[PDB]
Amino acid sequence: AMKKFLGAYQNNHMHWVGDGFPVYNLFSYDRLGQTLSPFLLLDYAAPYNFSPTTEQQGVGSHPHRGFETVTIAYQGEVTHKDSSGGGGTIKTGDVQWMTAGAGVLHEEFHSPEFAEHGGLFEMVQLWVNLPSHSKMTPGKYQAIEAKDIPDIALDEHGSHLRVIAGEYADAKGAATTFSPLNVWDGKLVKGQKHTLYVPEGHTTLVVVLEGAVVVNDTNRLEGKTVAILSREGVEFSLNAEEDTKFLVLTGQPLNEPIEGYGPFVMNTKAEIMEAINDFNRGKFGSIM
Ligand SMILES: [Mg+2]
Ligand SMILES: [Mg+2]
Ligand SMILES: [Mn+2]
Repeated sequence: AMKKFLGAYQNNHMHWVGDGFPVYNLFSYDRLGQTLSPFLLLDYAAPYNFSPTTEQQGVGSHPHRGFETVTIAYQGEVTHKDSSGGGGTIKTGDVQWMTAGAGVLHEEFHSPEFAEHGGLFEMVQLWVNLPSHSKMTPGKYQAIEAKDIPDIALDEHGSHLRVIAGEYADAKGAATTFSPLNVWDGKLVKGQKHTLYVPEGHTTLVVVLEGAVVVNDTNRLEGKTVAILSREGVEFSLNAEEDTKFLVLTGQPLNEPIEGYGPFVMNTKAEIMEAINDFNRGKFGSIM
């Protein structure tokens, strides 16, 4: 059966994460909760011009525990570094699927190369929740280069879909996951229609970053919008009215409690108290 369109949320109000990430929060667990499971947050840095600088623009040392952060670079580049010495550089087209797990302390900022040359910066940061049993696993990185992400042509006019996680058209996602979920991104060219198939019972979010696309022939979505489709059903259609940059996020709902506070997302208030205590007492370390 067809998934039904339930509603949509458009945000045109930008806020700054540090001095390097001018983002539009498209969804948060704090407002929609379990409806988004397993997804927790989506921040979109729409194209923003940064002139050349000697400074490090971005966000300084901060902690995470209990979930994963996925950084997708569209224009410009992001360098990240943790206290454990690790980190790396996310170039245009690359993805970092970082599992914070038991904990990480890191900084995220424009790469030195991007800082030196300047230009438009565009990225998405998506937070993905972990099942309770997986939340305290050791933190780890998945640095995925643009050339390793399967890219599926949806038509003969330039529409495409990248399988960042999950599976589409027998193509396997580049990032491994702790629960069944899909993260697909791409571009739908004006005047082309596409039917997508999603697993029955999965949360299904259609994120329109830029452009205009009609869902199931009757609901038009503009840029900076997230649409929520019904969990019941396996298919929906997208028909572009303009060249559209999109994400499709689906996943098996975790059906576990969500207790969040700042950059910590756990299952209970007691676990949040432990995270606060661990961080405030300096147990996450420091970045030199
Ligand atoms: Mg096709
Ligand atoms: Mg430094
Ligand atoms: Mn972070």
